[PDB]
Amino acid sequence: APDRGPRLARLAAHGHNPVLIPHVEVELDLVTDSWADRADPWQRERTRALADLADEAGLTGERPPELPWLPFAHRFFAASGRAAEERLCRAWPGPRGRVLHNSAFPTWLGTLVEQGFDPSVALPVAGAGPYAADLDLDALDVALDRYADGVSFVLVETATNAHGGAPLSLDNLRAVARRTRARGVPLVLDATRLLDNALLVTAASGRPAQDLWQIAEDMLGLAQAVTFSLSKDFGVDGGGLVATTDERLAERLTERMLERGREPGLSARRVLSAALLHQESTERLVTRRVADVAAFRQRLELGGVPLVPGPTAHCVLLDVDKAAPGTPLRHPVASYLSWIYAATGVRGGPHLAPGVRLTDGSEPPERHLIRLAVPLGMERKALEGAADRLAELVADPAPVADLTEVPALRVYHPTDALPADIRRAL
Amino acid sequence: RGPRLARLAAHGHNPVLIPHVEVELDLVTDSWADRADPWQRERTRALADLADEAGLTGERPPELPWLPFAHRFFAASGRAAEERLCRAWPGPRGRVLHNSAFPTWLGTLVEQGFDPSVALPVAGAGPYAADLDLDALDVALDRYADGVSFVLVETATNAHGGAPLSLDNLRAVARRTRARGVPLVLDATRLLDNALLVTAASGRPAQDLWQIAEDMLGLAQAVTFSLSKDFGVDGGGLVATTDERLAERLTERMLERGREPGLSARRVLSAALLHQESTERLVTRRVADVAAFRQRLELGGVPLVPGPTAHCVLLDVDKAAPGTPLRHPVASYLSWIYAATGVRGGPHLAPPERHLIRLAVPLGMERKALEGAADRLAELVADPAPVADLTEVPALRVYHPTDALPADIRR
Ligand SMILES: [K+]
Ligand SMILES: [K+]
Ligand SMILES: [K+]
Ligand SMILES: [K+]
Ligand SMILES: [K+]
Ligand SMILES: [K+]
Repeated sequence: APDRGPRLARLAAHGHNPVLIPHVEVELDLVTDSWADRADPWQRERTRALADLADEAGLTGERPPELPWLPFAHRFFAASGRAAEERLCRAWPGPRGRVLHNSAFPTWLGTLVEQGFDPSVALPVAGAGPYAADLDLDALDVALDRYADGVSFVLVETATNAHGGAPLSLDNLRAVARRTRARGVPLVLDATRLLDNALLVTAASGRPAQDLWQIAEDMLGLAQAVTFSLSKDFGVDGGGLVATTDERLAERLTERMLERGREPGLSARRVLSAALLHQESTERLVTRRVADVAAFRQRLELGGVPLVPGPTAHCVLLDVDKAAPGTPLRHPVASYLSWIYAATGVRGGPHLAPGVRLTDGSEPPERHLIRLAVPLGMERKALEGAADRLAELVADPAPVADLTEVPALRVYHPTDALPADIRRAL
Repeated sequence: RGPRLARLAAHGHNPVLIPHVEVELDLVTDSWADRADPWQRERTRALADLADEAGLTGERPPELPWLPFAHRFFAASGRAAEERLCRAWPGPRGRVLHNSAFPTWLGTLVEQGFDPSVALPVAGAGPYAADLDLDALDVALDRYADGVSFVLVETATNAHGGAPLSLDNLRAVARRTRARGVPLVLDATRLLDNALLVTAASGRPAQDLWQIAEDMLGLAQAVTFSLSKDFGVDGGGLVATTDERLAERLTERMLERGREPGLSARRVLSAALLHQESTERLVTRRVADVAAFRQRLELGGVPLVPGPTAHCVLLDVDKAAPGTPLRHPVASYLSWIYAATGVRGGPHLAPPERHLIRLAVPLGMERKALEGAADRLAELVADPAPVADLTEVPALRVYHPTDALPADIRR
């Protein structure tokens, strides 16, 4: 990869943490699939296409359209997924107790605490196999019943990011919903990547990709409320959605919208409306992304890059402990992220622990994992080139530079070239 | 600028930590023992040729017309020479009064049982700003009567920015030490530069520096040199004395522990001390190049401590970066200078607190390199952009740019 020198200067300007480099300066950004954090060239053409569709259908943008695949009478736009989470949590009518979740996205956890809920109980998952994100149904039973009458809702994120985008099966989600329904506990989905999960289920069942909508509607129908970040599956530059069957929750969501107004802006809402309605292009984009994740995975695995096994929706997890086996690094993920970026121009991000305790309250052993995420619209050829460079890097015998942290957005410095007294101090 | 920023970040945002060979223009020191500039190899070859032609043995420093000492000893470095002198000292060990001598002396004196806690003040202004305050010297000699092992004077004193002491002042100092029977020791590492500055101030030709140097050296009972500042050699030191008892102890220790540095180096040192013509040429050029560097910096509006000086200029950070506040002004400005210009200076903290950067010029450097450096420094001073603030990460500190630190990490 050319231009190592400029990348080393970029690392130096950003505390040797490639996550802090501006997206537009990164050669191949795989830190996130969120279009809200990206400005790739294909995003402009997509906005133009959706704005044209909005004009042709006379979409107003006033409120979310009725959608054949979304079985909810009460639908609300938000500025982002995390704003949609805030709207739901603020509007929640019932008493505020625990929220049991399958290691939900970190934006949820702060919002839940701020709004008076207790998200300290994370639900464990299968952790291996074809549906590695399946909830452990016995542990779900234990938590629901431990905390009988003290659980506000169960929150399930499909294609769970904390579990590397592994899918949960429709059978598993129906089993979760039988348990919540039996107890009168609401089920809430974080459906940001539910279409990718629905596609993975169709594919594991030997079914055409176009069946994803049937499975998706089945999954959505199990929930009493859902939230979406729209910028992961729907090819839009930002935006969120809340939907519910619960009349009381809907009343409170509506009254808050009256106090504060609708978000995002009208032109953006017309584009979100077009995206939600135009199933053919959401289907196209999602199917290609999942397929290109699998192609990227295969190119990596056949090049000897060790990965957490799939299948997965939107990303692969590179296992640094296996990729750099004899290299004792003080901060393995941080050092390897900087090393990958310097050598290849590919930017990944750190993958945090799911935060699920063992039987005895202990923490599971530490994992050193890098997430490489694939946005809708990315070219397979770019990913195959990236996999080839990553495989060359893993095959290279040079030692990885051992970064020291200044006591995902931490700052580091190399210790190699400093005096012995200073380096020992640091 | 890109590659320099990467280099700065790999060395704790402290240009003093970068290896000398990786610095574009190194002005951190004039010492050849800390440098490997291209001209050094050719100089060594020329001196080795001279040693061969003259059949020098390297066994002892040669007799020199300007060095009035019968007892002369090589050492591995200036600081080793200081150690040899202090270890051999036969007299009772008490206070050493010094004119803010080089830091290697202070540690060596303490380790050898001497007390260097009393520094002698200097004039600070006037024709010779580094001249010793003679009334203060008298007070100190009377206050510490019978408890002073020696008075230590460093010419062209680095702590005072390389300003010269006059021959008249050194004679007045030595008359006072003689009157009390207290030996005078000189750190003569840059005595030749001091002698040249005195010839200039007296309207005398530069070739008279050897006569002034001999006049100065002849006042002292013992002298030490780091040879790598004035003699165009890659390392080495010299101790000399008139004192028979000190000489016997230096000799005894040399017989127990052996001569230093190695023989080949000692022959090159001997050739350098003997070949006055090239030392005169290099020292005269260096002092003149400092003066030219100074003038060009002045022409560009770069604020400097006034001269004339031997081996360096002191850049005044308080005047060069007036305006918004820096937690570590010298460190931030050193980083700023290096990033923008490729010039590496060093901190000068020698004696309300002054923020000064030392830009030192080794023998052999080209004037065109200095004039280019001054022009780049002039442009940097003319730049209105605020200097990036640095935060220290807990001498020779490591830093991180303050704006890059999250609020948690800062606290
Ligand atoms: K993101
Ligand atoms: K847009
Ligand atoms: K967002
Ligand atoms: K250089
Ligand atoms: K040399
Ligand atoms: K001679």
